[PDB]
Amino acid sequence: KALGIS
Amino acid sequence: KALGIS
Amino acid sequence: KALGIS
Amino acid sequence: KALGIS
Amino acid sequence: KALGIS
Amino acid sequence: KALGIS
Amino acid sequence: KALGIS
Amino acid sequence: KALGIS
Amino acid sequence: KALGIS
Amino acid sequence: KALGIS
Amino acid sequence: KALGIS
Amino acid sequence: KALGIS
Amino acid sequence: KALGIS
Amino acid sequence: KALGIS
Amino acid sequence: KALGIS
Amino acid sequence: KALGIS
Amino acid sequence: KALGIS
Amino acid sequence: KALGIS
Amino acid sequence: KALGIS
Amino acid sequence: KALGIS
Repeated sequence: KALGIS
Repeated sequence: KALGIS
Repeated sequence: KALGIS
Repeated sequence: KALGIS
Repeated sequence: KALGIS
Repeated sequence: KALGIS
Repeated sequence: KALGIS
Repeated sequence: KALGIS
Repeated sequence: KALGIS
Repeated sequence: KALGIS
Repeated sequence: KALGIS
Repeated sequence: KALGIS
Repeated sequence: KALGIS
Repeated sequence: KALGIS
Repeated sequence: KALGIS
Repeated sequence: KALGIS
Repeated sequence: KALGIS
Repeated sequence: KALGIS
Repeated sequence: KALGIS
Repeated sequence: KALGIS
């Protein structure tokens, strides 16, 4: 799974 | 912040 | 399952 | 915040 | 089951 | 908030 | 089942 | 908000 | 926010 | 399932 | 922010 | 799955 | 910032 | 800062 | 997976 | 997995 | 700064 | 500073 | 994987 | 893995 935070 | 986990 | 938070 | 889990 | 909160 | 669970 | 919230 | 689940 | 889960 | 939040 | 997970 | 945040 | 993960 | 992990 | 941050 | 921080 | 990882 | 690890 | 930072 | 810091 990938993770992104603005 | 926005946050997403695929 | 994927997770999103605005 | 809005939140979704698929 | 999926979950959504506005 | 509105909330739904499929 | 799909879920939508305006 | 309006809400629908198919 | 609007939210959809397919 | 896909997830979208405006 | 808008957020999508395919 | 792909992830996008505006 | 915008963020994407393919 | 924005942060992503693929 | 590829990662991009504006 | 790759890591990026703006 | 913008950042990309292929 | 921005930081990336491939 | 390649890395670029503006 | 490669490392870059602006």
